[PDB]
Amino acid sequence: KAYHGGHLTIRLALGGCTNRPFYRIVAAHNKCPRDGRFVEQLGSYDPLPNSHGEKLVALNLDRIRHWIGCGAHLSKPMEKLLGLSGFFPLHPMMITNAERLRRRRAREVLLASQKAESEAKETEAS
Amino acid sequence: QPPERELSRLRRLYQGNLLEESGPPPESMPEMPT
Amino acid sequence: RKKVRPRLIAELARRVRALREQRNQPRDSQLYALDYETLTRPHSGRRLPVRAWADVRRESRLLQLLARLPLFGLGRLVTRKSWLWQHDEPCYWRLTRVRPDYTAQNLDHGRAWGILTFKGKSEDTAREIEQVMYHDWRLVPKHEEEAFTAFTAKPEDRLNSVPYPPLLRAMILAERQKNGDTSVQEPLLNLERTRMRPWDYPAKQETKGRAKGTPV
Amino acid sequence: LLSAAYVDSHQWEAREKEEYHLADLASLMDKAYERKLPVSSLSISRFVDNIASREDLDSAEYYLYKFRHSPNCWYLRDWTIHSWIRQCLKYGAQDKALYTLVNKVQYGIFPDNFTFNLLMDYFIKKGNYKDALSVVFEIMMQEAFDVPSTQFLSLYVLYRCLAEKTELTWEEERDFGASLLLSGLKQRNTVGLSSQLYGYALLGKVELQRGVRAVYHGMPLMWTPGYLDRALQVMERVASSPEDLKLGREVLDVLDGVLKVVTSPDGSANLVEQLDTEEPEQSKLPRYLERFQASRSKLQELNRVESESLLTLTTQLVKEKLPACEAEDLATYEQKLREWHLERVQLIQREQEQREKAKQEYQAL
Ligand SMILES: [Mg+2]
Repeated sequence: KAYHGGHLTIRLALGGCTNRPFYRIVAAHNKCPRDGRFVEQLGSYDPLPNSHGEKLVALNLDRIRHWIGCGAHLSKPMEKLLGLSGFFPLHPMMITNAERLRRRRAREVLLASQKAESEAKETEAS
Repeated sequence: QPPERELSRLRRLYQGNLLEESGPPPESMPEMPT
Repeated sequence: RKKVRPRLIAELARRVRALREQRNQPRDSQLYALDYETLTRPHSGRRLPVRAWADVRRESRLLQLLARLPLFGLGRLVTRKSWLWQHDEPCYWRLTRVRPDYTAQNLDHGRAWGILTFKGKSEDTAREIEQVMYHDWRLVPKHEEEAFTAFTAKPEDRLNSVPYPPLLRAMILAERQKNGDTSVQEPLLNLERTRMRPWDYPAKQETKGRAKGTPV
Repeated sequence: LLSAAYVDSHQWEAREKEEYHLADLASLMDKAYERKLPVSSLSISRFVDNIASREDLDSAEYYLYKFRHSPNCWYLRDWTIHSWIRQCLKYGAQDKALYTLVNKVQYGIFPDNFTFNLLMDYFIKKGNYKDALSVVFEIMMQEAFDVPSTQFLSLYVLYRCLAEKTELTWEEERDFGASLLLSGLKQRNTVGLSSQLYGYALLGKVELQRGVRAVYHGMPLMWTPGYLDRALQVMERVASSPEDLKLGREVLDVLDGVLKVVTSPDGSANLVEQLDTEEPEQSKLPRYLERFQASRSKLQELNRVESESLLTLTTQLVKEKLPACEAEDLATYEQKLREWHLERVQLIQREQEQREKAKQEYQAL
């Protein structure tokens, strides 16, 4: 198609089969289809643990820096990958979500302790 | 921890659609209950 | 080739359509009219967001304030209720030019120009004011201008340099050793060149779009 | 209050004015509005200048309305606005002048301080202190208490009306409070300082009974709560001032009454506009009442209270100072007339040149 407007973006293009996802990191005009015309492939992401239990990310950090220097935006999933690698700072919502999970597990632990205390009262009743 | 004046500024801006204030999160990840 | 025939009707339509738009351009009194009972714009039937309902009934538009002043309040200071609530430091416009909408039966819609002073820092040139049709403006009284505009700047405490990300720092130090540069200096990012304005900072009205004149 | 010389119209009537038939000029403006074309400021000026009858005023009122709702509304000249008020007074149409003045947003009549005094003084001499009060409130809405002469006349009308009005509605308290405060701030005399404390008290009443938004909404007043705190500050300033300044006894009683009344009372526009950390004004009333008594004791101890009524103090102030202001204002009035005459001639000359060029353009075309 002959696009009018838009910008270059670095995003994940979904490949693979059903229940077997696999991503290609690519630089593409934002208006193009998710798996369609792209400008350059900048790596790959395999989200399924391998035999060694490792999720494998490949990043062409030399070309990634080139396209960020030319105005390429970044998708939020790609910003999370760059933060986990250490190439970018951790994304604000990566930290907030980790804090929300901590507060939610603290409640669960407290509720289990209260239930155990309630169970202890049942033990006292015998 | 946000300054107390800043927490009040947000309670005025979003008056009527507020949630319970959250304190500092646990220092470590609480061990998963099992 | 040479069988690509000319399309006279298409060229005629384009010009004719463009001409009608210029002739029947809508006015600010029509595009920005509002029905306060339903808080819906008659021109397009767009309902305002819920978070704007309270202020639409409780606050005034800019030219509603200025239509009551001599010379449409040239030289007067005007602030916004959103700024008053969000920022402790003085935020206001110094009005310089004002083009009311004569069509309006109360001269309550129009355009304005002025010099911005946001969070105590003043711009050097006058530009057009955005969001003039918002119910958020508060005229500053003449006797209260001196107390309102009084500001003393605090020394800037936002960091000027920060570390590099963990991987990007290791790649920099590794390059140093490869090139023979021996040093234990910590790579530092400079944040002074790239400091962001607040999200509510006034934007450029001149480059902003205007709604079309086709009613819904 | 003003002298006959201040209200004499020999100078205005002796102005050089072009003679244009209103009917002819009426047609020219009507065609421009039909064609959606801008009308000249000189055109509307010529119409107002050549008003010769009571009926002509009604037509000019319509054309002043049309000019306001036209592309060149901003260019309405000061002398055109002044002549309108002068013509209204000349032919007995004072109600029309007050109507257009109150409906400024529709007609665009924003008179200068000299013009305000001419209209305000007519009502004062006729004894119509209800219309005179309207002129004062319009001056307050426009924040036009710059000239000292206007300040004296405005304070005389306010205090005379307040004495008659034993009962004040909340809107009246707000309008009187703002008018007294703004007019009082300009004056540093005892009457001026008394009017500041009187105004803050009235506005403080509306703040603690109907909320702070009733005071500042649509009013030339600040939006920060604490008007009764401003009133007490005036007492603390006068008491501690090295210079000997006095506050009228009448105002002090008003503030005491306001504090007692508030202290022991018997669609989606509902917002809390004050931060939770900041103390509400109602909770601070106990502390406010202690400050008042301490300040009153210090003032009375220092003999800084004036038993004389505010209406009597203002009358003396007007008699003493108003004569001098009339001479100064009348001197500026003559200068303004000459400035207006020169600017008017420039517009007439510029119009002649463009019309001559228009002929040359048609000759070329
Ligand atoms: Mg926005």
